[PDB]
Amino acid sequence: DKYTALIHDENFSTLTLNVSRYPKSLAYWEKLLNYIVKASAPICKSTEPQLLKLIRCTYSSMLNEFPYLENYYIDFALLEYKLGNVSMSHKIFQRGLQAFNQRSLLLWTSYLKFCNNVISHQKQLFKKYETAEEYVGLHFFSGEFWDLYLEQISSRCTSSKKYWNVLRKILEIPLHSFSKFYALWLQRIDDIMDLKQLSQLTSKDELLKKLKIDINYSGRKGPYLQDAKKKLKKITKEMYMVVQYQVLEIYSIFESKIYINYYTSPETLVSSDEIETWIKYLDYTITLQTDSLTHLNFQRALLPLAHYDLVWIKYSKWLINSKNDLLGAKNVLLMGLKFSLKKTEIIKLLYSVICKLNEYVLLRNLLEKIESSYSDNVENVDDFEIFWDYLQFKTFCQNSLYSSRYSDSQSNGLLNKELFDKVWKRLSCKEKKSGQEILLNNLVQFYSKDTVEFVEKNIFQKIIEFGWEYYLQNGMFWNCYCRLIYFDTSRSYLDKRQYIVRKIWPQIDKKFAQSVLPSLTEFCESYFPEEMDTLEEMF
Amino acid sequence: NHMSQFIYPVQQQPSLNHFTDPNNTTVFIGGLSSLVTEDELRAYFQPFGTIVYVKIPVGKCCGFVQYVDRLSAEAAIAGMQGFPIANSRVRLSWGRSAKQTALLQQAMLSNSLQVQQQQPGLQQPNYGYIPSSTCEAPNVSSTMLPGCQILNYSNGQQVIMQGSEAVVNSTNAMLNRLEQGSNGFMF
Amino acid sequence: FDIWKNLDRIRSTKKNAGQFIKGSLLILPMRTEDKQQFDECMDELHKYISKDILRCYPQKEMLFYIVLKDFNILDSCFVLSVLLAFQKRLWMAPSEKSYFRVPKNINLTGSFYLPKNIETSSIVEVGFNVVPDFQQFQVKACHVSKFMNELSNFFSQVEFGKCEANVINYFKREYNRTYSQISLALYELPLIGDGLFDIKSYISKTRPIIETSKAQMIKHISEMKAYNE
Amino acid sequence: DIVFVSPQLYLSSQEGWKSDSAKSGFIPILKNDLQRFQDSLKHIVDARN
Amino acid sequence: KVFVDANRFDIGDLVKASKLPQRANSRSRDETCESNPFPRLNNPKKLEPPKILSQWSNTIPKTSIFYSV
Amino acid sequence: MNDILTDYKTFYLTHSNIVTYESSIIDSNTFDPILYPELKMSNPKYDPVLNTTANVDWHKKTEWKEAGHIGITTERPQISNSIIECNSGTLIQKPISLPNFRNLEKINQVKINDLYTEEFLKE
Repeated sequence: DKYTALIHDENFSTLTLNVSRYPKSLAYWEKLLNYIVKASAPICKSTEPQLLKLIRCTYSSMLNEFPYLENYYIDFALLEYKLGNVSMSHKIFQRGLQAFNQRSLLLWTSYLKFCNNVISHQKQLFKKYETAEEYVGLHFFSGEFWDLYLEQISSRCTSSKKYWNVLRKILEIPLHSFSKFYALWLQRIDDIMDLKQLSQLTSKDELLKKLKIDINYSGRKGPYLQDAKKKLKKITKEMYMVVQYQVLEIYSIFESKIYINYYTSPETLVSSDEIETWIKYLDYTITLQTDSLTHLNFQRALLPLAHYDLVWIKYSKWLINSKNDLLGAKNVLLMGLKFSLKKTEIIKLLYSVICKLNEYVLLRNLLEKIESSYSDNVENVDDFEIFWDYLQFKTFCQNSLYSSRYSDSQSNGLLNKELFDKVWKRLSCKEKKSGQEILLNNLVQFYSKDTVEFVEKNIFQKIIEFGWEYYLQNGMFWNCYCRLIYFDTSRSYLDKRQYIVRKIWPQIDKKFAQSVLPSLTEFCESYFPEEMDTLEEMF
Repeated sequence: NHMSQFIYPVQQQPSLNHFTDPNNTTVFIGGLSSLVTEDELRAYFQPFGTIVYVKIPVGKCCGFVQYVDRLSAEAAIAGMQGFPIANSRVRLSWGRSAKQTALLQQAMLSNSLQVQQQQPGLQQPNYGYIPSSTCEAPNVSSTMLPGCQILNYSNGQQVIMQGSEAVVNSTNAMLNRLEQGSNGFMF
Repeated sequence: FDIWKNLDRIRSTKKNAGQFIKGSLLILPMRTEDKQQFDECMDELHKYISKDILRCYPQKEMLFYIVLKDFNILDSCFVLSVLLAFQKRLWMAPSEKSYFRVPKNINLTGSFYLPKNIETSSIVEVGFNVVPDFQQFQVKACHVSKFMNELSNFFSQVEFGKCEANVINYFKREYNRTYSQISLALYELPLIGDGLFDIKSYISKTRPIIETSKAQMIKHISEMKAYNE
Repeated sequence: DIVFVSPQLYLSSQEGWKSDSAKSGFIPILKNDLQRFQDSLKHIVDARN
Repeated sequence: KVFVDANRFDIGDLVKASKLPQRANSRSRDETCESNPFPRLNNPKKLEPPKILSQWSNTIPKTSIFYSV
Repeated sequence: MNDILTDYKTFYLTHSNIVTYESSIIDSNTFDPILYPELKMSNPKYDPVLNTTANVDWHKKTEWKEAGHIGITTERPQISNSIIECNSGTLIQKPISLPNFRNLEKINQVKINDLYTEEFLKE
């Protein structure tokens, strides 16, 4: 049969194994799919169910890897529709609309187009359009959406009330094509043959008050109605003034600069000017203070570049401050963890959002998740920002868990059997791992008796005994080992300076001096001008 | 069927001054104290983006700065407006650079033309650059993936930014700037 | 700041808080590290709620789903005030260990779920909710007595009903899925290099154009130098 | 006939990287190639070790 | 697979039988992302400006805010 | 400022705990030592102000007058009562009132205080 003839082919094995080896390419997915479709080409109900199960699972498994592909949710829906079950088509349209958080123009337009044919019960059908309207209605290109909706009223509705009702709303929206709908409005004003039909525009009171025209007027009506059409066309000309201004600004500044409105792939790069125009377009949209159009223009901006973390951070910021919604910001950063490749800034800002939200079990859980990613070695990671952001928020947790061991009530932040072994394992790698001194500088921050003794003996002493060359040639090491003794509150000045000079300094080897002197002079120049000479005589 | 219902809108050009120039970067910062150095002003305008600096006039109590990208410039104008430097509320807006300033001042005496010349563009595609981003310090073979910042500028050399080393370098200079800043060496 | 006197006070002034809302469903998930600590608090909580109005669904792979349905407003005032304080107590005052007594200087925070169909300040609805068919509400930091008043004023407005029977099972499905995705996302974090991307062809494609984008930058630096000086 | 594989769950050391039934994110591969597939990833694991 | 409308599923098969008898006298579906990897290399035209009514064409703001080339 | 905020964020995470933390937010104003430095970093004048009346006084603010173009304050026409917030399902109840406008005379009026010319070139 055709199925087994497809399995034993070499191209299926090669294309498949490429996909499973390289998941995020999307080039191998689309070849695997385009091939398995073409093998099935008489795709109608006759073809055997094993093959349909494979091709279907191939679509559904591809759309999970790339949650933004509009033409593929559409295409898989159409496959299910040609195959003869519309319920599966509905469901996976719902799935695509849910992947975009209910705002994508193409899935709503291509969805409702499908919905016109397969759904009776006019009321529900219109509820689909009212649901689409409150989401994607204000999209700059959404006019063609409205062209559907108006097209569906005039065919369905005998009353014509709802057509005036909706078209009146379309007049106030700064779409890309506003003029198309202004022509329909002006024409429908032109076709009004009676005073009674002017109540369709607005009610009886606002016409007699604002424009001072009466529907009940009794007399020679014709010239009065001709005056009324002029008085009605003037204000529509004014609405045309405002909305034209807005559209021409939005196009002339932003929308004209945006050349790519679609997702492409995780391997796509976008131009810098396009980034800049998305940023400024989002600031402008925020300034308009229209929440629907604001979330829309974030989700609109999000699919062109989803993988940077750039628009994710901002879209968490405007929602954490302007709207003052902290949970919504957490949820934005969580959905940003999936698409964004860099993930470091999002996970730092996410640690902060979770801290302020006062969910500690969720943050500590997520630290367990990120340490489980590396197989419980975060200390061996190449990229330092992950280990550092992990280590300081981990510290903030174990301060709360375990009561402080040390006198003066100082919590033990970075000195603990769990974390100090992590730090020391990070330090034992020396030149190979990047962080180094940054991790060391924060070991000087304790400022007490017990902890200056602890950090004195357990690192700065052992590191001398093992005698590693990288840490001894370094001036930051000796500078920090001076600043650790020098800021102690237990020591007086005499034993402090005498301890630094009589012990700390002579432990430096004279061959290291050339590297050690510049950084260790900066400590002595500021704090110890008196003993500056005995420093120079040593080296 | 001669005339048509719709046309594309045609619109006039606004004379090209330094206020209508979409490429303008340099921000004129007026109302300074003239007790301030230029390295202090750099400290103010550094975090908003990478700077190609121009000059601070002497005795004129107004300076100006120039960034690489306009997004950083606007982020600096909106970021600092009315922000006191040495107890003087600062008033800053758009302004040109030094050479175009010379070309203007020669015209101010002779009151002839004052024909502006807009700043040069970046010839835009660029897929590697992310505007309003700084390389905090200086072998790199990267993946060139979208999330990371591929190219960048140096305080005039285009450098490839290593995402791992950039954070540890920036934090290193951060912890140095505190110790030198407290004792008076850096300001 | 004791829950019983405050619950009687809200019994008095709430204008008929006794009756239960039709088709009423409330879902609060929570995670606790100590199962032995939470099992006794919930066990002591089931005494007055008669197990029909409140049910605890554990999820094992610690995460508990707290489902509270067919409830009067005065009942949710009681339960949410118990649980939201028990969640903070582990970090705040582990020595307290009195379930119904809220220790001083603890502000109640958290989030709860309601069905997407509800018909309508400390308690706020969030924009951009994750779980598709449901809506989550934030409770901003508040004193307990303030929380009773805000919540009692909140459930007076909401009028909702007509939910499918097993919907809780749908909530489990969605909620487990969303965090499965972010866990799978954190497991993709270290392996970004070369593992799933096929970087060889990607570098072969992007390197020549990135070199040109660099040439245009080193061109723009000189082209700007000629403009400034 | 066909096995369903999750290279993410496999490289992350998690248990369920494969199953016979269709699940949301897995890629269908030929069963005999499964062993072969493991080979293709081993060097990646070898880089992490 | 979507906007070409000849190669679709719902409307795809019908267009073939809708082709005229063609008595006397393309965009295949197989395309992938691998073609046109960078959508902008001097390829695209910028988006066409929004139209305007011929009647009210004098309503337009006279001058732009910025200098276009 | 970025330096004190970042270094103090790290210092606070390392040397403090939660019991000290959650007691440290008044909540009259929104302030947290973990999160607030992250919002305040590039913004010197950031004020965490929660007010509903900023909605009433809106559109007279310079951020509204310059939005898509900075330094240049245009006066932009707008419809006083705008329907684009109300869904079309909620419009069919009552007939929609006629649009009330504002700022419609100033469409061509675009003003700039030129701060480069008059305080520098003019001296």
